[PDB]
Amino acid sequence: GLRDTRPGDTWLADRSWNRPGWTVAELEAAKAGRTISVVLPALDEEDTIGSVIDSISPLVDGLVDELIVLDSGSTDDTEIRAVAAGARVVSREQALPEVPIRPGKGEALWRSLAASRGDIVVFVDSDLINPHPMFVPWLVGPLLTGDGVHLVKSFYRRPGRVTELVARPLLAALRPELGCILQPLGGEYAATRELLTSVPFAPGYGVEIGLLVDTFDRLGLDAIAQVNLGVREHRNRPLAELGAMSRQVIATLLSRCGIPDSGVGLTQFVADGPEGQSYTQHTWPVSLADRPPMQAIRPR
Amino acid sequence: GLRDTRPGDTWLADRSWNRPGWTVAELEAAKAGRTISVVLPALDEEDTIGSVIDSISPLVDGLVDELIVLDSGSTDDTEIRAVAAGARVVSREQALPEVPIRPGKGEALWRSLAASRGDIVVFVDSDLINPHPMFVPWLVGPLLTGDGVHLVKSFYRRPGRVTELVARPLLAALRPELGCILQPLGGEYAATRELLTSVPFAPGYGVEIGLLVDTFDRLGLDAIAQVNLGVREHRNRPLAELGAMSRQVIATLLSRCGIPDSGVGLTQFVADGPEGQSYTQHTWPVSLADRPPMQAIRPR
Repeated sequence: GLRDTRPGDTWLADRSWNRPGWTVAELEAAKAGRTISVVLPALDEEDTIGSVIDSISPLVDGLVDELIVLDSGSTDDTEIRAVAAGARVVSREQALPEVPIRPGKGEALWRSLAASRGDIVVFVDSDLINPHPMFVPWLVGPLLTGDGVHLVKSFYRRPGRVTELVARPLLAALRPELGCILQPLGGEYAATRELLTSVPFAPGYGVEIGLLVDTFDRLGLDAIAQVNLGVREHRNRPLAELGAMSRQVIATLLSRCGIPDSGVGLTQFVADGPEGQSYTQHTWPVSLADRPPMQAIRPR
Repeated sequence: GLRDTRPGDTWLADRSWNRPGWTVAELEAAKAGRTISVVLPALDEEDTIGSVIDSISPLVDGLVDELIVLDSGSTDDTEIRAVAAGARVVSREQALPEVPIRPGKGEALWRSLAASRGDIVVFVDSDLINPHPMFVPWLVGPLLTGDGVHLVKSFYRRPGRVTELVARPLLAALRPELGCILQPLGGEYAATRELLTSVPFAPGYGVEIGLLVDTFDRLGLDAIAQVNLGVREHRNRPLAELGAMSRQVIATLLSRCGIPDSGVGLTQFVADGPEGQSYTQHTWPVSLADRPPMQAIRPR
């Protein structure tokens, strides 16, 4: 099982595994009228985004029906670079003009539901480095092989601190059946539109874990598969942000578990100097505000 | 306040500060009949323990009435090295022979209450490197200057991952008034015996945060002071243990907050190789079992 795993392998809930034998052509044939959107959330990702798009471009009008970059207020060259590589770029405003924007990653993913039309939506972060072209096929695989899977999470080898110290231990504590999930915070995952538009979306960095727990709570572990992506490189998230990320993962998880979170942000005390003679006090915002199911806003 | 702080400085709850002007002699005079124990919990600390003891030895029979190493089942030379440096060594068994031993740090600190007699107890970890001789005087300071302080936590400049990503964000969420606590997990702190023997002790790595929250819940923030220790070096805790530590901090904190923790330990999935072709599954134990107030077991 986890003693012999090759990129593409699928772990189902009942501890059973599957090693896919389809070609991308064969996968495309298995769509059976269903459509697939790929969504790349992006915020100031000009160095890496073209490369990510390039790894997926070759599928467009084949396995992948549409490829969308959801631009979350970039001020660098993210937009023009994405267009040049052949992706459709949609801003937060364009995705859903009739709702004011809130900050954070979750907002962008939620808005991408309104911008996309695929019966299946695959999310891929636009800060991946050298992403394997099979990422998307591997993620859609368990969805097209009809066995009641609605959400496909990925796992991978880092060529993790908030995952290993915050998300996974808090899941053991509060949703222990989800202890089998190797990468609960991972930005590479696929789900059915029917699932995605039926659940609230957590704000900021709470989005991935929010979706995992909501899916589990509503459909059980059987609706969730995990796919080995193998080695996955990406850009380093800055170390300063990790406390804020942890705080938001906690807020989201507590809220899903029915535990009142204070809504008070993390105050970090940053030493001004090596002697620890003064500290700068930096309070990061945290949000308890989900977005409602997209079916409540822009229903199909 | 935190804009100009020198080792020794005390932050009280009402955001007020104090810069101590006493000599160690003057502090000793202020004891007014009260006694002071220093307790060094130790587990396989033969390289560092003599040095720690040496930093405190000069106070014994003066400010410090007794210095005890609580040996938690060392199999290296911790015991003989501590004796050679002039500390009294007490095993878990010797401290409280009539109660079976449970594993973990909290057990050792709890048992040290039975082994010690001081009206004030100061805890100092035996894996400090080059600890400043004033650590103990600085920690006892706010206790001897009678203003309703019962627990003195320290803060310091690291010359932190579970503190910064787990303990402090979870405190913001569940006990936001404790957001002002810079180092909630720190092993250097002092408290009155009346407090220490009146509260349950959390197991394993939950002990420090358990005491902080119990004190806050019972006596409010006014009973808690923080003292700047300045730069504090210690030995690196191995990286593999951090998930288990986080899991226990979570269990302890949830339990104090009235939230049912599943009691399921963290399962870590450790890649066997760089390709992520197999994973080793390692499940760390977690405990939900406090020890009762020592007053219920070996009352004074």
